[PDB]
Amino acid sequence: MSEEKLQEKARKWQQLQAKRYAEKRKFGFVDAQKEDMPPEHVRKIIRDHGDMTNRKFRHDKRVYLGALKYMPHAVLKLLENMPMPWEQIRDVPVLYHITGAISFVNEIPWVIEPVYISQWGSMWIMMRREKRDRRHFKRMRFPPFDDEEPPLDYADNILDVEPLEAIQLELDPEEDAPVLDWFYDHQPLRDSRKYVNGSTYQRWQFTLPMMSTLYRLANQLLTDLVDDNYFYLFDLKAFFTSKALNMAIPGGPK
Amino acid sequence: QLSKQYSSRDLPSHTKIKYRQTTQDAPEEVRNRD
Amino acid sequence: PTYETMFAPEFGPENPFRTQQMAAPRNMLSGYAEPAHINDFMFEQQRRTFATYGYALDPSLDNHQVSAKYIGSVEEAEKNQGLTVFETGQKKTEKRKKFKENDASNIDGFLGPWAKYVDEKSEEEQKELDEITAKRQKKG
Amino acid sequence: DFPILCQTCLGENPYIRMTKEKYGKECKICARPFTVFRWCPGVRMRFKKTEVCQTCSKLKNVCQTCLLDLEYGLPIQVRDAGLSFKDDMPKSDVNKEYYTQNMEREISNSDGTRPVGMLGKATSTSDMLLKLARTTPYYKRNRPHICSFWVKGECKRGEECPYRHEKPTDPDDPLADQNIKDRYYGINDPVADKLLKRASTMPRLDPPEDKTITTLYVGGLGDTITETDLRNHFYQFGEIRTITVVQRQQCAFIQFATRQAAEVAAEKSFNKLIVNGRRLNVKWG
Amino acid sequence: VALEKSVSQKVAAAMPKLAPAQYIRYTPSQQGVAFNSGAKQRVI
Amino acid sequence: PIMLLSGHEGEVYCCKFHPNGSTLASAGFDRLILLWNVYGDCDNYATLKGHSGAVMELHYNTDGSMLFSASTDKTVAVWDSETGERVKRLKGHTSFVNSCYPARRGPQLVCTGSDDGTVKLWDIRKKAAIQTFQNTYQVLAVTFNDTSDQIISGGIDNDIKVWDLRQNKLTYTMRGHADSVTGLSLSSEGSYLLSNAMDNTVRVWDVRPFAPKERCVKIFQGNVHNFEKNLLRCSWSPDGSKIAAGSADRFVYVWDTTSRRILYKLPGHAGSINEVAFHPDEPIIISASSDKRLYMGEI
Amino acid sequence: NMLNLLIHRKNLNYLHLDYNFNLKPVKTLTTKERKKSRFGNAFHLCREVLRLTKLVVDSHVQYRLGNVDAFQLADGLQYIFAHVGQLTGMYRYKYKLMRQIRMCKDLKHLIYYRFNTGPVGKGPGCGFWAAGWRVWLFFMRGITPLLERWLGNLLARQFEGRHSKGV
Amino acid sequence: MPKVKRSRKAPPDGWELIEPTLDELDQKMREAETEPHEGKRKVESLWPIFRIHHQKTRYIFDLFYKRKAISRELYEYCIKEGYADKNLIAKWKKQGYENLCCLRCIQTRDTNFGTNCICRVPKSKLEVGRIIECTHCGCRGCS
Amino acid sequence: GVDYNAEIPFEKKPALGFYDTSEENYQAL
Ligand SMILES: O=P(O)(O)O[C@H]1[C@H](OP(=O)(O)O)[C@@H](OP(=O)(O)O)[C@H](OP(=O)(O)O)[C@@H](OP(=O)(O)O)[C@H]1OP(=O)(O)O
Ligand SMILES: [Zn+2]
Ligand SMILES: [Zn+2]
Ligand SMILES: [Zn+2]
Ligand SMILES: [Zn+2]
Ligand SMILES: [Zn+2]
Ligand SMILES: [Zn+2]
Repeated sequence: MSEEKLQEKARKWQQLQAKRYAEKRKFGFVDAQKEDMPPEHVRKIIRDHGDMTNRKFRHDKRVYLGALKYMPHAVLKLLENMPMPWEQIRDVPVLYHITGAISFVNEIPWVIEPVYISQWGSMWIMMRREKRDRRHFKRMRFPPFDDEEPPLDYADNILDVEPLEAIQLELDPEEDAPVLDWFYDHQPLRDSRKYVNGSTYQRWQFTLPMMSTLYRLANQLLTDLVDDNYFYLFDLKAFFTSKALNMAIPGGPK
Repeated sequence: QLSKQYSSRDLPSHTKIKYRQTTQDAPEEVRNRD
Repeated sequence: PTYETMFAPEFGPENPFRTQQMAAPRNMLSGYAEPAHINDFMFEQQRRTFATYGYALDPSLDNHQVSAKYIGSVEEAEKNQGLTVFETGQKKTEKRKKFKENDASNIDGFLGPWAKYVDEKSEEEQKELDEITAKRQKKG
Repeated sequence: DFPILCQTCLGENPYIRMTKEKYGKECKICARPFTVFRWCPGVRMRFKKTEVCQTCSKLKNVCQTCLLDLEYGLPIQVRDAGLSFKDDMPKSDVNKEYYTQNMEREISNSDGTRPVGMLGKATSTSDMLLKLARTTPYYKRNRPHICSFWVKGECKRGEECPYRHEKPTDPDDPLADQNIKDRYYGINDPVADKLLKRASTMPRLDPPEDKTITTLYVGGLGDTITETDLRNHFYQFGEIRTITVVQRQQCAFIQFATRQAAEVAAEKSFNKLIVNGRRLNVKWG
Repeated sequence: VALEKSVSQKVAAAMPKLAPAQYIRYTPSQQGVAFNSGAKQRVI
Repeated sequence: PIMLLSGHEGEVYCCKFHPNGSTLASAGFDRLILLWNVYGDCDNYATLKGHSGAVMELHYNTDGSMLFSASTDKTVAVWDSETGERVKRLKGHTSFVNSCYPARRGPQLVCTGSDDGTVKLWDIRKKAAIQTFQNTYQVLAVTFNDTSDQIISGGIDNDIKVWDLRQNKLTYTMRGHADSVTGLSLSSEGSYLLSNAMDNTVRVWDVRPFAPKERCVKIFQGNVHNFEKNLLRCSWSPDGSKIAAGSADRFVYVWDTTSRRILYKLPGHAGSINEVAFHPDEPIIISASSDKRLYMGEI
Repeated sequence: NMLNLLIHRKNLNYLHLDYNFNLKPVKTLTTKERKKSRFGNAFHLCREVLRLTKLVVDSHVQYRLGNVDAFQLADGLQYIFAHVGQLTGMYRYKYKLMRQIRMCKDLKHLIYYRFNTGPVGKGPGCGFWAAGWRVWLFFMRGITPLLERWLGNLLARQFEGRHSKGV
Repeated sequence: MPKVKRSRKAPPDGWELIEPTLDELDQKMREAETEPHEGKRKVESLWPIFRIHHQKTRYIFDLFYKRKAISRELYEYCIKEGYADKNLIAKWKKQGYENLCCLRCIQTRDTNFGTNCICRVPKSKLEVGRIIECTHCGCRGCS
Repeated sequence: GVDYNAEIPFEKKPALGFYDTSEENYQAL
């Protein structure tokens, strides 16, 4: 056998072995992640199919209908991620069937407890002040739109327009400084390896200064009872007893 | 040809089987008894 | 279970009773089928090799009870020496160009991998089809 | 699992990727859901997919997609014109449903590999259809459908268009209409009728130019052959009267006790028999 | 064991994922040497 | 009984029997090495973990205390058969290690071959290559003679080569394969070396101080290679009377070392067979294949 | 879109679903039409849950359009959740819902009392929904599996057929 | 008027010079969302979006990595404001992927058989000059 | 509708037993 042919044979063998035993094809390979897509993709799909009354669409009509089964699921995930009154715009992660049939909000609203409380304490203050101060507090009308008025393309009106100021509050630059830089951000300290765990956004750890600032912010929503004596026969044990004996303690439950 | 229909009644309940115990009157005792 | 016992040829006469098809071993009417556990990567190598060039080494078990043979058109196989799709071809030929601008600084301008082959953009037929259409219409 | 298929569908590639859906489609005959198989047959091919459930194939013994017989590749009307019509099967609605059900149990109880009652019949064959049976794969059958934008003159996908750009078939030709159910049951099948007209012209069986004549005028002998080839071929038939031999024009005359035997030897022989690896052609007188 | 298998299939309804790639080797019944490219078998 | 073993998630490439006939070792594409009880209920105990590439070849030392494992990750591991702890990593070859052998009798030695075209002699105590034989074509299979003086290497050049440890020269060339050699193995006597090759020829070659000079002692047939291009390995029976070699046609072939008649053609496997091993005391065959299952045939 | 497809799927061309999910009829109905057109609780429950979300979302949409104000929006949200029984009709189809309604009424008392403590009067503007919002989410957590099972069956009957047997 | 920028901070120093082309590409994107769906088939209805997206991200990727005319501040500002794409740029840094279309085309799961679309396969392998358009993306030969 | 007058509703071809039914056919009305 010739040198030329051997060399050729060797070459092919090399390439074959390199591919068959390539790392990626490695036994328990698990490959990639469902990388997320441009947002305009889903926007356009729904806009195309906006009423699946088009002659062209046909087969979506069966598919869309099928989803109805998971629609309540979708609703629950939507609602639980509402934006809170100090956020102008909250962005959320979404899983939408490649067909446009259904969008689910793929997310859980995790919050840092003492921060959350503080922020709604702030809102308590603000809302109360606003009610005091406006001469006439006009309230919205329900439904906000007519039945015969079709739902808005987000992209056509909303997308372009400004967000209009949120509720916010005027934190003192001096006293409230610890808390003050990130107080009204969405998930406060998500990018900080000092304060939170990370992007899973579990386990917060703060300094005592942060804690004291948050506490003070939260005061309107907080109980002033330091002992457990207030709740003597107003606790759960008493209620259990009360239930079982068919008695009521003067201002407790029957 | 099995239908995707369901019913309330059908759903799981009491998935565990209460085996008789020794003082309840397990078969072991029974076999031995006069 | 020895070779003598297992593989001893079935004795004597063959009954014409069975049609060429009836005579074949079977599991499922149309033929005999069974499991196999072939390395996926090799499968891909053979499938593409055949699809692209027409020659792929045949899989058989009992073709002769020993096998020496390729199973393709084979014009490529003698000429191309079993070039695998994954393995680099010994020689390269006949590239065709598609115009591209990749900077992306320009607008409208930019083509990415969306580049429409420069090369590829009958009246005689243009008539037969029309006639056919007319006929169809008439039939309606 | 795994379909039942023609060799002609399955593909001309030995390597094939084939996908499976649990209950994909109703079968267009017994109208039940059944496992469906797709695969790509070849480079320019169409992605065929099984059209009928496996049972009603075992019933009439046919490919799932083509509905052509396994052995003969002939439409069902043909091979029934070739043997036995009396198989039948109810066409009518709830019968069809019922008979299918029962026959599905009967098949369940078979060895599995056998088209039920037909196979008891299916062995005895070769009358004609072998001679009209198709020989090689026919790939023109899997080509993609005719692009229907282009056939109006417009198609705007250019060269990309996977469909096929060419003149369609004139709706005049009765061979056009071709229902599925129809092709299955063997009713008024245009294809099958055409093949029947083709069957008739086979020069073959009418014979009988003259009474009692057992004389066989044999053309295309050849000078390799001996007579003993002849005799040891023809003793199957009966009592020979005699054999006349001419090697100058290589024609061999033969004579049998009865004319019946001579007809037979024609039949069995005509455009079929070959010995000494050389065709032995036959004629009357 | 046999019953349990059966039950699980029934129970599949109550509880609404398959990842096997499985190869098979096929002998046809038509053969003839011009039917495939020229293989007594195919693989699917 | 036959006995069917299962557990390997990927193709099994090699399997061996412990020298004392009490346990089996098996490994393949998964990257796990499994140990099995030969008797009892054929139970599986320790799993050796630590190979990142696939296991191409296992061997036991003659004592059955050390298990050697050539992997595609270019590392040859030495394993403790008793505990399952890793002992050493022979990092050295620049490419895939295709195969390895451990010298019996003499002070601990290991030979390897890889796709870099070289053959290396290892002293497990040095953590470095001792000698290197640059071939020029990728090397697939390698074994020592009983004297631990010579190295026998099978590659893709159709030519089995014999190397002298003292001279460091190409001592011997064997012609007689028409294609790549995928598996080599010495008789227990030192007398004969067994080879598999793509050409579908199983050939026995005799290696002796005094040689006929054209040592194509015998040729056997039956064994088919195909488009999978799997490495194929062959084994000698404990007494040198039987020859087994795996094939790609789903059959285990066993021949009579003398008359060359096929004693066994065994089925049960669905895919290609990669290695066949004989139990060291009793007529038991372990057949390993790409269908991820093993059989314990008894003759 | 879902609900219209259901309606059409059954050829109920004399019903009309508007955009705030009120199912109305086009014309006075014939007896036969009335039979055929009834929807069961599954469909109506779904419809009313969707109505609730449309109220919510619309409220945000007007905020984004700059028609409203942050404070007004907050107040609207609190209104919505406290007044579900008088904006929707969910209860009609499930009466158990009254349990959520009562919770919302109580929490509105509680919060409104504390909130409107001093100078601040009985006026409309109190935002502080968090509580009411919670309550509907708990409701939804449980009702979801119910609607999945009921709507599942509805779809299955629609497509598979009423299993005709007197079973 | 703009993207209605989320951050409320002022953009970094390098913004003014890359403003216009982003403005124009996004205008192109809006046009692409609008244009409608006549004989366009359907899978071809989504293509211009992917294409423009690839363009935008290619732009900022070029400016930062090749011409070096942007600070990491501005680069990541254009990422976190959603002008450019993180994942995709993370592909184009790889050895092989440098002309990629999409992150769909290299998703394995999205094919019937778990393979990357012919979109990827180098031209030399097809060896016919046969013409190809990825049904997802609208690519013709990424690589 | 045609489950009656077209195509024999449901057909049981009689089972065949030790004797020849091939030949038999019957007259019209
Ligand atoms: O003072 P407002 O801010 O306007 O609150 C009113 C009011 O609360 P008060 O009367 O306690 O100040 C109503 O109380 P009544 O008129 O019924 O005594 C209350 O009604 P409920 O007792 O049912 O809560 C009503 O709500 P509604 O108008 O639905 O009855 C609620 O204002 P909202 O309507 O703003 O809750
Ligand atoms: Zn059917
Ligand atoms: Zn067919
Ligand atoms: Zn066209
Ligand atoms: Zn792409
Ligand atoms: Zn692509
Ligand atoms: Zn592409």
